[PDB]
Amino acid sequence: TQRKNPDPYLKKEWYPVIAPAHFKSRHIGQTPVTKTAVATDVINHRVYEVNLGDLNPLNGNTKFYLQTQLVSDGKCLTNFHGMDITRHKYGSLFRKGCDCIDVFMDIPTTDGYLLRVFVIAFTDRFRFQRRKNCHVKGRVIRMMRAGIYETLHNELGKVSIPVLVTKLSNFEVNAKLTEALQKITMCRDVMIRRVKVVKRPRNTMELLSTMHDSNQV
Amino acid sequence: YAPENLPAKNNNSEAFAVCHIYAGKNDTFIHVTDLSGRETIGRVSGGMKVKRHCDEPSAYAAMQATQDLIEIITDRGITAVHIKIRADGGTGKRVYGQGGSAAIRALVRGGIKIGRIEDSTPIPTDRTRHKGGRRGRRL
Amino acid sequence: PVKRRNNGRSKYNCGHTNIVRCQNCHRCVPKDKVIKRFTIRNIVDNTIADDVLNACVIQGFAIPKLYNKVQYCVSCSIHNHIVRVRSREDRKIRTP
RNA sequence: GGGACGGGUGAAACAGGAUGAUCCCGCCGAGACCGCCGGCCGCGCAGGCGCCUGCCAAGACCGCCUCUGUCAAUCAAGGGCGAAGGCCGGGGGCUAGAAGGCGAUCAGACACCACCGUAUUCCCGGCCGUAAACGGUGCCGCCCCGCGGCCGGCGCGCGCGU
Ligand SMILES: CC[C@H]1CN2CCc3cc(OC)c(OC)cc3[C@@H]2C[C@@H]1C[C@H]1NCCc2cc(OC)c(OC)cc21
Ligand SMILES: [Mg+2]
Ligand SMILES: [Mg+2]
Ligand SMILES: [Mg+2]
Ligand SMILES: [Mg+2]
Ligand SMILES: [Mg+2]
Ligand SMILES: [Zn+2]
Repeated sequence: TQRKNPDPYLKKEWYPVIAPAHFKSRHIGQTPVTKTAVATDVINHRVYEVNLGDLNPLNGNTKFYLQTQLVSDGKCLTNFHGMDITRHKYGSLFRKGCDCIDVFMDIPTTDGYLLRVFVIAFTDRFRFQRRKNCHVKGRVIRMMRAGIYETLHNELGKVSIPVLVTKLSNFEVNAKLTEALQKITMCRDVMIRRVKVVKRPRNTMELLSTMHDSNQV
Repeated sequence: YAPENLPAKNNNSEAFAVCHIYAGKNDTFIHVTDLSGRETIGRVSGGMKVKRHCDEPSAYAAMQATQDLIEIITDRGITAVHIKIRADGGTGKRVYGQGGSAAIRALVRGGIKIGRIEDSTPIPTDRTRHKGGRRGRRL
Repeated sequence: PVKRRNNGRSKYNCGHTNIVRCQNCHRCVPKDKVIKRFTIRNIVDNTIADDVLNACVIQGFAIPKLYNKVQYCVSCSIHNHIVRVRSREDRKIRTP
C-alpha cells in the first residue's frame, strides 16, 4: 500500500519577512512556499512569533505576533497582531501570602481596531510590618481596580496602532500603572499580561504603509 | 537541491527555524517548522528506531531520531532552531518524559545552534472531568 | 480510639471544602486533606546547562524555570516516600 | 504542509492509519468549568459558598450618658429548609460514566487493568426527606493557671511605624 513520492523540496523557494520601523532589527527571517501552479496569496496571511529582545538587541520575556498583509517585491510586510509574555515569567509572578488582581477591558481605536488588554497586579510587604502575610482589605482592592481602569482609560483612551506599538515596546503604560497604584499601597509586580485583537477592518493598506517605512514618521 | 530550493545566504543572520518536542510517556516526537507552523521541514518519532513498544519514549531512540533529523535538515540548509518543549497536558501529567533531555543534547552536539526556549504545554484555567472515577486507578 | 486531634485534615470554621484530583491516580480528595509540595526546577537539567549556554546565541540569556504544584493522595504519598510513618511521640512535630 | 506509523500498558492486545493517520498552524461550533493566589483565612441556622460588570434586599460585630421597659429560656403537636443519588413533565447533548459490549490476566475472572458506550451529570417547575447529615460531644447561664498565633472593630502612648 505504501508509495514513494517525489521530494517536495525540489519545487520550493524562500521569501523574506520584514517588520515595522519601530524596531532596530527588521529582518524576521525567510519562509518557504511551493511554486505557483500562487505563492503570493498562500503566504499572504501568516503569523510569526518574535521575541522582543531579538527585535531590539528586560526585553527577553515579551514577544509579539505579526501578520503579513501584503507581498511586494518578493518580500512580505507585516503589522501588529498581538503581544504576550513568556510562561516562565508568569509562573514566577506567583507567591503565597499575597493577593492577585487580574483585570481586562475593551479599548477601541481611531483606526477601527478593537482590543482587549489584560492587566495583572500583586501586593507586597511593608518595610516595618509586624505581620508576615501581605493581604489587604476590600476597600483597598476596589480602589486598586478603579485606579487601574481610570489610568488605562486616560493613557489609552485615544490612540493609534503605531502609537500603541511604540508604547508597548517601551514600558510607559506599566510605569504609569505602578505610580498610580503605589500611592495606594505596596504593589509588587504591575504590568500588562497580553493584548488581543478582537475585530479589525477588512482592508488595511494606509496603515501598513504608515507602519512600514515610517522612519521619521 | 538547486540554490533557489534553499534559504538565501546572508551574513547578517543565520537560517533560523523552530523545533517542537513532544516528550510523552509513550512516545516522543521531534518536529521542525519555519517561523510559522504552517510548513514542515523534518518530522521524526522514536517509534521508528525501536521494536519494543515500551522503549518508544526511551532516550536512546530519541537521540537516534534526533540525529537523523539533523542530517535531513542540514541537507536542507537549516542550522539554528528555537525550542518548544511540550508535555501531554490537558488534565494530564504536566511533567516531561525522559526523551526531552536526549533530544536537547543530540541537537547541541549535532552542530545545531540554539536560540530561545519556552514551555508550550497546553494548560487550562478550567478543567473538564478526567477519567478514573472518584476512587482512581486501583490497580 | 482517636489517633489525631485534627482528624487527619486542616478543616476549621467550615463544613465543606472544594475538592481536587490526585496527579498520579486521579482520585478525588478534599483540598484540606491532600498533600502539597511546590517545586522550582530548570527545564534543562544541570549537567547540560553549560553546553546549552555555549550553543545559545543571545548574550546574557537566562535559563527559564518550571513552576509546578504537585498534589498527592495519602496512599500515593506513602507509596512514593513523600511522607513517612512516624512514632507516637514524633507525630506532634510540625517542621519541614 | 509532510510522508508511516500512531494509541495504550507492568507487558500486551482490541479500536485509528496511502479514503494520507499521528504531528504543526489557523479558523469555525456547542456545552461544561472558574485554576496557580487558596490559607490551624473568612461567611452562613445547617446542608454549603470562588470568572467580569451591574442591580435587589439581608446580616453579625464594634462604638454610643439614643428609645422601650421584662417584652425572656427551652420545647410534644404543628410549620419550613435540607449533600449526593433517585422520580414526574419539558429543554439541551461536551467531558466523565452505573447498565451493556469487547481485549487482556486467571484454574476460573461475567472483578481489579485497557477501549467503546446508554441513563445520569447541566437548566426550569415539582416530588422524595435520607448520610461517618462527625467535634461520633444538645440549648441557655456563672467561676476558672499561664503562654502564644490569626481575623474584624475601637481606644491609648510615642521617637509615626500599617
Ligand atoms: C496475580 C495477579 C497479578 C500478577 N499479574 C501478571 C503479571 C504481572 C507482572 C508485572 O510486572 C512484574 C506487574 O506489574 C507490577 C503486574 C502483573 C499482574 C498484576 C496482578 C496483581 C495486580 N493487583 C494486585 C497487585 C498489583 C500490584 C502492581 O504493582 C503496582 C500491579 O502493577 C500495575 C498490578 C497488581
Ligand atoms: Mg495497591
Ligand atoms: Mg486503628
Ligand atoms: Mg460535613
Ligand atoms: Mg440530583
Ligand atoms: Mg449522631
Ligand atoms: Zn496519583
